[PDB]
Amino acid sequence: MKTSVKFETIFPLTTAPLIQCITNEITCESMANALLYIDAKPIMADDPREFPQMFQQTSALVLNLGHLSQEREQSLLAASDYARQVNKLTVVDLVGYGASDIRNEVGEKLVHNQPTVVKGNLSEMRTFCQLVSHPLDQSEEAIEELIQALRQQTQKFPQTVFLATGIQDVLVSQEQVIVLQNGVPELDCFTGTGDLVGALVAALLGEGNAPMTAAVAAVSYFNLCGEKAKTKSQGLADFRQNTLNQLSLLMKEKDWFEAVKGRVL
Amino acid sequence: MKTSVKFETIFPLTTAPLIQCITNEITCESMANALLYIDAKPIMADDPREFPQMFQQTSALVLNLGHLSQEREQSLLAASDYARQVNKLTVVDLVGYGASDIRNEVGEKLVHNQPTVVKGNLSEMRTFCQLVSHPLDQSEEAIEELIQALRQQTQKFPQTVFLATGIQDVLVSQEQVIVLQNGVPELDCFTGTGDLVGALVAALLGEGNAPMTAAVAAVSYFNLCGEKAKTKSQGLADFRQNTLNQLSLLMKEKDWFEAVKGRVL
Amino acid sequence: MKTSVKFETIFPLTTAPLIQCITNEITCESMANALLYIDAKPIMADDPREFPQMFQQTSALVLNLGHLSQEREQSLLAASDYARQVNKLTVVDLVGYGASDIRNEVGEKLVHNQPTVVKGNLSEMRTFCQLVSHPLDQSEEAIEELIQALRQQTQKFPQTVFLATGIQDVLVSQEQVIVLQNGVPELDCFTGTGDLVGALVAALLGEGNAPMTAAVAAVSYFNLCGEKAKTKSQGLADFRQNTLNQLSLLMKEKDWFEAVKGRVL
Ligand SMILES: Nc1ncnc2c1ncn2[C@@H]1O[C@H](COP(=O)(O)OP(=O)(O)O)[C@@H](O)[C@H]1O
Ligand SMILES: Nc1ncnc2c1ncn2[C@@H]1O[C@H](COP(=O)(O)OP(=O)(O)O)[C@@H](O)[C@H]1O
Ligand SMILES: Nc1ncnc2c1ncn2[C@@H]1O[C@H](COP(=O)(O)OP(=O)(O)O)[C@@H](O)[C@H]1O
Repeated sequence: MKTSVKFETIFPLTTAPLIQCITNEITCESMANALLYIDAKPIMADDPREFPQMFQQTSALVLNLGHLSQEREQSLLAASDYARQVNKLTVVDLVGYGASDIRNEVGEKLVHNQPTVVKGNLSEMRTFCQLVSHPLDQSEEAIEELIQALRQQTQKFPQTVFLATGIQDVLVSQEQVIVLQNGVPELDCFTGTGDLVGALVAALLGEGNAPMTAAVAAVSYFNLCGEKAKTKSQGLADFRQNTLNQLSLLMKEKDWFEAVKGRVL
Repeated sequence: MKTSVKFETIFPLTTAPLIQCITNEITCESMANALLYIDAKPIMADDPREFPQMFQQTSALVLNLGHLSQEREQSLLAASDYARQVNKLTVVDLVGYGASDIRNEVGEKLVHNQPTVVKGNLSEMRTFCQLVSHPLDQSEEAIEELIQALRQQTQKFPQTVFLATGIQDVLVSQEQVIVLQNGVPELDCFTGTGDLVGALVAALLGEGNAPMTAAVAAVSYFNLCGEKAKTKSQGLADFRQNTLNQLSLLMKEKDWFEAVKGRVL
Repeated sequence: MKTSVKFETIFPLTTAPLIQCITNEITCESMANALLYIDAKPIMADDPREFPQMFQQTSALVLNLGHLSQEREQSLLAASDYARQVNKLTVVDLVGYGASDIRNEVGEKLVHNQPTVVKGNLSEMRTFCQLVSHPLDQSEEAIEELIQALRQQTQKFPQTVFLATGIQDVLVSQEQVIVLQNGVPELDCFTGTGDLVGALVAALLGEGNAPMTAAVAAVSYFNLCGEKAKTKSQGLADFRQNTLNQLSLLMKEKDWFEAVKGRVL
C-alpha cells in the first residue's frame, strides 16, 4: 500500500495508555484481553459518578452502542457529553445502528458530540448515512455511494473520521478516503471482531497517533492477525483463539505491515 | 438410534437464522460464539423498547432464567408476553429453577405463556414438576417418575416440548418420549453447556425444524461434540475449547449422527 | 518454603463447595470456569431477594468491587451486611479501590463488616492503608511499609486476613506475615487473574481450610499454574488458555507445591 501511514513505528505501544470502555456485556472480556495483548491498559468502568476522577486518568474512551438498556443509555450519553466537555479522544462504535429507533436516537447523540472516530459495519454506516441496506452493498457502486455519503457527513463533522468495516473497509475524513482489503471471512464467525477493532483504534489514539493513522493501523493489524490465524487454524473456536493470540505476536515481526492491501483514493 | 428424526439434513443451517437471546451475563459471549459457529446469527438485545422492531427480524427467541435481577425480570416477562402475542418460536431455559421463590415465580410465568420448548437440568425440571430433588435422581426409577411428571405437564402445555438434561437426557412432548445417552461427564465442568444447548435448540427451531427434532438434534450434536473433544483434550480448559471448536467441525463429517445413542419409549 | 501450611492435603477439593460470586461482568465467565476447573460449584446470583434462600446453600461468598454501578452497589452492601449477620465466610476483593470516592466508600463498608479475607493489588491495598501509590512501591522498603500498615489494619480487623498481590504477594493476619514469590509477569497480561485468585481463596475457605491457608494455597496454586503455563505457551492468548488449563492439571502432580517460594517473616 502506497501510503503516508508510518506503520513501522505503531507497535509496540510504549505509553501503556489507559483506555476506558463503556461497552456491552457480550464481548467485554475479550475487549479487555485484546487491549492487554497489545500493551494498553483497559478500564471497563461506566458509572457516571466516577467520571470526573476517571477522565483525569484515561487517555482515550470507547463508547460502544451494543446491548442497549436504560442504564447503558445513561452512561453512554453522560460519557459522550463529558468527553466533549473535556476533549477526551473518543471512538463511537455504532453497534446495531438501524436495529431500532431507540438505538438510532442514542447513536445520533453520540455522533453529534463530535467524537474522534465513528465506526460501524457497512450496514450500520449506510443506515447512518440514510442509504438503503440490501452482499449487493459491497459492490463497487455501493462502495462509491457510501464514500460520497461519508464525505457529506465529514462536512457536518469535520473533526471526525468515519470507519465502515467489511470485506473491504472504508475510511473517510475531511482530508482522505482510504479503502482497505485485508482479513478473512472467518472474522465474521466469532463475536466481537468489530468491538475489538473499536478498542484497538482507541488504544492507538491513546498512545498518541493521529486519527486516520489510528484507524488504518488498528483495522490493518487486526485483519492481518486474522490472515495469520487462518493459516494456523482448524475450526472456528480455534481460529478465534489464534486471532486473539496473534494480537500479541504479529507485532514482533519487523515487517508485518508489508502485507497491508489498500488504496488511498 | 431407531428414530423418526432425519439427522442427515439438520446441518449445515442454510437460512442464517437470527436468534435473539435474553440471557445471563455469565455465558453470553460463548452463547453468541456457539450460534455463530453453527451459522446462526446471534442478537443479544433485551431492552423491551426494541421488541416491536426486533421481533419482526428474529426467527427464534431464547429466554434464559439465569442471573435474575429486576432488569432481567422486566425483560424476560415482557419478551415472554410479546413472544406469545406474535407466536415467536421460543426456548425457555429454567436456569436455577428451585433456587428461590422469585426465580420460580418468573419461571412459572414464562412456561405459562406456552413456549415451543422448556428446558432445564434434572434437578430444575424435577422441581418444576413438584418432585423431590435428592445422583439418586438419575436412577431408572427416578427417570420413569420424571417422564410421567413431564407427561402430565404436556397435558397442561400441549404445544410445548420439555427437555431435562443429564447423564441421560429426557425429552417429553404430547406425542413422544425420548431418552438420549450421549456426552461425557466433563460437560459439567465448564460453565454454560446447558445455556448453549438452549441456544442450539433455538437455532434449529429458527432454521425451520420441528420442535422435538430441534431438541433431539441440538442435544445430540452438542453432546457428540463433547465426545470428540474428550478424545483430543487434556485438561478442562482444553476440553472446553475443543468442544466449542467441534461445534464448527463435527458437522462436516457426513455421518456424525451415527454416534447417537437413545431410545424412543 | 519453611511453613506451617499443609499443601499436600489442599487438593483435590472433595466437598464441591458452592461459592457465590457477587462479581463484575468482565471476568465472570472465567471466574465460573476457574471454580469448576478446581471442583468448586460456582453460583453468580446477586439479586438480594434471593439471599435468604441462597445463603442457606452457599459455603463461601466473593464480594468483588469491580465495575461498580447503582445495582452492584445495592447487591454488594446487602450481601456484605447479610454475610455478617449469618457469619458467611467472605472474600472481599477491592478491585479499583482508589479509582474514585464512590468505590472507596463502598469498599470501606465491605471491610467494615469484617470479612474473612480482604484482597487487592499493591496499589489498591496501599491506598486502602492511606499510603502513597507511585514499580517503586515493590521495593523492600515499600513492602516493609505495607506490612506494617496491614498489621495496623489487622488490629482494627482482627478476624480478617489481608492479601496484597504483586511481583511478591504480601499476606498479613494478626498471627502471621507471609511473603510469596511465585508466578510470572504475564499474569498481568490477561484480564481477571486477580479476580480469579479471589474466587480460588473463597473456594478453599468453602472447602474448610483456615483463612491464611486458603489465601497462601490459592495464590500459590494459581501462580504456579502460570509458571507451568509459561513453559508451554507462545503468545498471551495462548498463555492465558494454558494457565486456565493448568488449574485442572497441576493438581494432579503429587508434588506441585514443592515449587512454592516464600518466607514467613
Ligand atoms: N469477509 C471479510 N473479509 C475480510 N475481512 C473481514 C470480513 N468480514 C469482516 N472483516 C474484518 O473484520 C473486522 C470486523 O468487521 P465486521 O465483521 O464488519 O464488524 P461487526 O462485528 O461490527 O459487523 C473488520 O476489521 C473487517 O475488516
Ligand atoms: N455426566 C454427563 N454425561 C453425559 N452428558 C452430560 C453429562 N452432564 C451433562 N451432560 C450433557 O451436557 C449438556 C449440558 O447439560 P447439563 O450440564 O445437565 O446442564 P446445566 O448446565 O443446566 O446443569 C446436556 O446436553 C447434557 O446431555
Ligand atoms: N509480575 C508478576 N510476577 C509474578 N506474579 C505476578 C506478577 N503480577 C501478578 N502476579 C500474580 O498474579 C496474580 C494476579 O495478581 P495482580 O495482577 O496483582 O491482580 P490485579 O488483577 O488485581 O491487579 C497474583 O496471584 C500475583 O501474585
